[PDB]
Amino acid sequence: GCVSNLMVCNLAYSGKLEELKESILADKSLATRTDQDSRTALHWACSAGHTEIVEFLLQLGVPVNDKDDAGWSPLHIAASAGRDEIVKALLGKGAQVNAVNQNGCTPLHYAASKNRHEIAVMLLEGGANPDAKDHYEATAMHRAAAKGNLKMIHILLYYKASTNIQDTEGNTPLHLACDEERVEEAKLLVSQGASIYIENKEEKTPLQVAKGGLGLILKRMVEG
Amino acid sequence: EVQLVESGGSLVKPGGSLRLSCAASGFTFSNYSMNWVRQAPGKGLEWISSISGSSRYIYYADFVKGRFTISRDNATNSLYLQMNSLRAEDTAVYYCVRGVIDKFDYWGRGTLVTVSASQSVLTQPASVSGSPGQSITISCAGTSSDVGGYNYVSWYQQHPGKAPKLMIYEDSKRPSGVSNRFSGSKSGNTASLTISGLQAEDEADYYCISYISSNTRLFGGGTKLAVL
Repeated sequence: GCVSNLMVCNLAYSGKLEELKESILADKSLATRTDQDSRTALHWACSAGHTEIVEFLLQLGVPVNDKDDAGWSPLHIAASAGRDEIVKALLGKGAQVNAVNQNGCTPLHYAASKNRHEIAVMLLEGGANPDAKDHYEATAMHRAAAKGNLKMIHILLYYKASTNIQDTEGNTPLHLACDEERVEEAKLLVSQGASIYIENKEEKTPLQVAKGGLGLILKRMVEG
Repeated sequence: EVQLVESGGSLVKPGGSLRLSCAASGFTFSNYSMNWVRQAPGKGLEWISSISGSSRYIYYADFVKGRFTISRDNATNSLYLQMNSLRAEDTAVYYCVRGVIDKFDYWGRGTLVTVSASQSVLTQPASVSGSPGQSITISCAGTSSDVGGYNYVSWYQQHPGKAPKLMIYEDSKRPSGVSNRFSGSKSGNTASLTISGLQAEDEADYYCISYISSNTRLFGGGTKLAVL
């Protein structure tokens, strides 16, 4: 359901291209009219993933980097919602890959946590900083690790994301993988540089927060 | 339609130095990681080098050791490979390949390099006798360093003189446009491709590739599938 108080934002959300075209034909300014959250038709089109509508808006020359009241840009919205083709179009029209919202998150953070593989590759090929830290000092790798997104970790590693960045609690992605008992993800991380010796702010290493026999599994890998 | 055309493949005396080129079209070249993969006669698919869209990230297989250098020009949609000091073990068909991680989705017809003048790390069966309509399985075996639960095996199909096709990647996932008669799985240090209801068009060569990291792609020696 769409919460926008604007008719035009609702048209964009429900994918009514023709009706939207008529509205905007009747009043050009509607293309960039902001609702109660400073979202325009573009934000809402990205959310619902209506590619043709985004394409139309873009060719009208609407701004593509304006943030809503929560700091979310169209790219943030498209990446989170998993809108492959829209992300591609946005990046093609100069969307800022490293834009942050009020939480300090880039579009990559959401791609990574939500397991948007194609979008992640797009963002990273587009120059996204893999080590970008949000206001919790967490990286995309933290998200991928916690959720147990193996493929996403491989992607991030190919683009040279660090495995040992500590968040605000002092946890590395390995701490998170171990706590959620994400076994294969934890092995991968270790096999590619993640330290089993780094302590969080409770002075625990990733082995000490590991559940099941995961601690010993990782200890073996490193220490035999 | 996506097209990759390799050129520059010739015969050259050992010690010589070649330069391969690839003309790309049918997609946004600049947005894609590109690769060079070579295949010696009878041998498997050996990944050589990859380069990111922006040229920021470049990787080489261990054997390269400075002898090869990949480059690209997004402006003119072309990929290059500078090969120095050509040994005889370099004799192969060199393919230009689009893809990242384990997903090598587009290959060119390849260009042949001949140097005029020790098995594969992963182990496949040489031959597989199939009977139309039945069901067969090709195995890909390695050590615990080669095939694991936290990395991927991919399967590639190849007909005589044709661009290799990606059948399976990520152990078990298959690209759109590929028949569901093809499936893959893995147990311990061994991956298995399976085909059900064999065709005669299914008769071909099959190769496995274990993706370990950005600079490590292990390969099997190939498996000839004969459809009776």
